[PDB]
Amino acid sequence: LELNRMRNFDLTAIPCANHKMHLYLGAAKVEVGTEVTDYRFFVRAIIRHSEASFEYLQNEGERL
Amino acid sequence: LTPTGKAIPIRLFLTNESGYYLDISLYKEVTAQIMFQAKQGPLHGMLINTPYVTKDLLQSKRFQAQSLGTTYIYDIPEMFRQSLIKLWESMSTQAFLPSPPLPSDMLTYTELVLDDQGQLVHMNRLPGGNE
Amino acid sequence: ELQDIMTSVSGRIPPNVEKSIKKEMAQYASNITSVLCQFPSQQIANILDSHAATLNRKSEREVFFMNTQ
Amino acid sequence: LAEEIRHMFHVAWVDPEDPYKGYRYLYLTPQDYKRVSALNSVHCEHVEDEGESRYKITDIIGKEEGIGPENLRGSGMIAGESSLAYNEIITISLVTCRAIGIGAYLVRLGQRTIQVENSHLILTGAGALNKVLGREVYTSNNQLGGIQIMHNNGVTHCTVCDDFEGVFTVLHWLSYMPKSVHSSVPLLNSKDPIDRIIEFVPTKTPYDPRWMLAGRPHPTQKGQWLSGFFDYGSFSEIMQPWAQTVVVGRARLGGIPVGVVAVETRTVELSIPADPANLDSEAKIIQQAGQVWFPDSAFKTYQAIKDFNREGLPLMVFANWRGFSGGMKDMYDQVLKFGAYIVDG
Amino acid sequence: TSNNQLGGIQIMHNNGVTHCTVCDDFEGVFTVLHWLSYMPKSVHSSVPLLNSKDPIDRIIEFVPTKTPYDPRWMLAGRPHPTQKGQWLSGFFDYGSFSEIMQPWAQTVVVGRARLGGIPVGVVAVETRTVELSIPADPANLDSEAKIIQQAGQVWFPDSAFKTYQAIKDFNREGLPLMVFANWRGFSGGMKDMYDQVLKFGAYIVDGLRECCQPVLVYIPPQAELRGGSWVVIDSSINPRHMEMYADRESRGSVLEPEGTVEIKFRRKDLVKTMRRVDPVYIHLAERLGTPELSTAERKELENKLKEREEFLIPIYHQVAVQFADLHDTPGRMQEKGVISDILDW
Repeated sequence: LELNRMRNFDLTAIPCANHKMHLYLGAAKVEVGTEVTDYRFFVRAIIRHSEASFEYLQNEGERL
Repeated sequence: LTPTGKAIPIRLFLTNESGYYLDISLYKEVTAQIMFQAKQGPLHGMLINTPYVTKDLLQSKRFQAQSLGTTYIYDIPEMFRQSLIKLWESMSTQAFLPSPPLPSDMLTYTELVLDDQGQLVHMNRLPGGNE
Repeated sequence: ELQDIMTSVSGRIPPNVEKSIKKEMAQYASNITSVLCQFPSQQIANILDSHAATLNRKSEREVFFMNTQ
Repeated sequence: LAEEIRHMFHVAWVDPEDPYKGYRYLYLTPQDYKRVSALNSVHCEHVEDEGESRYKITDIIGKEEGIGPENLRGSGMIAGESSLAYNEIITISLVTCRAIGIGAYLVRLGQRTIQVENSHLILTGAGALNKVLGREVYTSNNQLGGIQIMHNNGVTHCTVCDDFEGVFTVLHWLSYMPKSVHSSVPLLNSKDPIDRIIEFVPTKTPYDPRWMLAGRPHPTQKGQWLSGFFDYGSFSEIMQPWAQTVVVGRARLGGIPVGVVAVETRTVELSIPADPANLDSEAKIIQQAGQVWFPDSAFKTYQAIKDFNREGLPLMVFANWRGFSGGMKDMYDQVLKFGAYIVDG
Repeated sequence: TSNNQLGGIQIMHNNGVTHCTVCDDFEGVFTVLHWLSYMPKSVHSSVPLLNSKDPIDRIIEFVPTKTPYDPRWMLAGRPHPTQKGQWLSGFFDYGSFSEIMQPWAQTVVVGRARLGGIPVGVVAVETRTVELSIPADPANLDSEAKIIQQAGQVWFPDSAFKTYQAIKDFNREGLPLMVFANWRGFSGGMKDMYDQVLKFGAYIVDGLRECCQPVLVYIPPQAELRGGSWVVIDSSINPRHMEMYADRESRGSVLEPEGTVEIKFRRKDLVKTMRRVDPVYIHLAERLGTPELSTAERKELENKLKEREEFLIPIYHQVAVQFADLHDTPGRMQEKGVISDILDW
């Protein structure tokens, strides 16, 4: 999870069911001079649930 | 793929704004720091650990524009659309016109940029990109 | 005759004019064995002179001189 | 200005022990001269003066690209192509905050010009001229090029409150024009039918000519409608408040876009603003007869029709002009010259 | 009282509608044929060249001056101030320049002439303040004839039209054009802008775009050309046919130096420049740059700073302005490509 690509952001890990999916709320990490400007809801998953895979991936995706 | 035995990774990044327009940025992971390679794609080639743009760039320029009593350039395409959608309805009063399109379908843009020789190049990129 | 001069002045070269001239020898070569093939004289000289329109006011052209001559 | 020189140049004084005796030239110390000198940054000449050896600055060429007369060259270049193009293709422009110098010239050169409130349309700023004119004559660039100058003098064609309605006007304008020269008439089914009679009839008594053109509300029992010639609501004017003896714009008659001209019949009253710069100038108020071509009318009248002509439109003209005005000043003011010009169009 | 009041030479020559005026019919026909001696037989034919009695391998004796002057002298020559009846030769053949529209808009002077016997059309700029008289309208009892100072080296509405008209007129003759440009800019004041000087600058480009033969432009000594005047006559409009030369003593920018300095020679640059160059400031700075100063010495030093700096500003201001002007010079112009070569008048 290339999570260093948002180090200039502030994300807090909340433990969660469907434990694959970790969703973080992001505040733009800024310097002491300034206060965060971006406020994005992030949902960050991992996907490994065992052509079928692709359809499975899609369908499972809506459910998820 | 099915015979090949050549597993590729494809860091695909999906792009959707207001409207149901879904722009798919599909690349391939190509070598030494991996490189998004498919068209021309919004931020076609970049390395993969490209830290994420912070919005306040866009915000910063719009404030300057309102302060001169005008509209920020990369907000113009939707301003074209809002005026254009509003126009399609009002003109139906005046004339029989075809049915208006959906807000996603009213307008599409591609950035035009000069190469070294002052020649045009088509680029489908994210707002905020002027150099 | 166009190989041999253009092989010994392969460097010092502005590629815009070179890719144009080197294209059409390649297709002097492809269109050979036609009954009616002559050199595209005005075309190679004129193409370079598109790039005379922008550079030539400046004397910036002595590398360019041995390629534009 | 070449910054590299600003923070390290020295002044070659008439007398160094007293600077107020004037200066001869600027120069660099040898560490500082030995660096721009190598780089085709400036043109200098070596000199011996007051004992020391200097690289006398003779011309600044400037290693920083883009701060020299090339920007002026670029400006003419983009002006010229657009002028031919404008006579060849459709250009429309909206000035939102301010257009200065070449920006002003290119929007102005394009001719159909939209202006957002609190914007101004000028070439050179009020400060330089007030200074050149020796007092704070003007306080705001809007005084020079705002709608209060440019709308009142016929430089502004149309006005707008914001960019969005500007965009609307641009897009609204485009609905009258053929996409290309390879394209036809394309016809609409207008909601004002064509094989109808027109209820409003022009009169010897004066009238607003937009009613003859666009139709009108029934004066008494509303909401009935006195039908005009053209499609209800279809006419889009330009140059409305200046020289109103003639009126120009585009409209649709049965859904084909056309250009349209009609004539004001009561004497027009033109207000000439007072020049506060010039103490003689008082804001005059001029009577402009209806049905007459003046210097102003001929310039403005030729422009709408000409534009339509380089576009390729057919014309339907409601022609109604009695002659040129023949008084000393307006004749002196050259109505013949622009009268000749209309013939060409 | 007389149709001549409306259309006589006193209106049409005074407004530039009449090109030449004559005393009788015979002398009229003479003037007609005299113009034609400059003109090509057909458009398929060359300008008729003479072997002029003013030789071609001569030097020009008259030099345009900081002091004001009649521009025919720079163009056509003048009598020698000392050994009369000699002639300070102008650019063009002695006695060859035939002006038109002379008494109208005299800030610029336009006409036809011969250079070594080649007929050309010519526009040059008056350098003395012009007093253009606009006559009073006797019809209107309010109108009084104001009398206006019209600055030299400026494009006005009147000047731009006469220049545009002559140039337009000359272009259809088939003549090469030589403009000895000596314009500081366009006038940006309310009245002249109101009176639409901007409009005709755009138009000249169209006019200039149609030129089919050489136009050689030379900015004479003590002239300068800034912003609007260069941009609207850049070779880009017709690169195919245009070529450019500038005198050593010519100049060009969007904006002339006084207005340039105001932006980039503030206190900081003055103090900075003094701090580098001014000996006293260095001395002051050495003590002001000392720690552990007496409360006496401190306040005096701050005062010494305010007093020395502000008192020093004039000399360094003159030093400041010279630096800026050297960036806009012809030497740079050729290297940067806005002029093709520099000549000496």
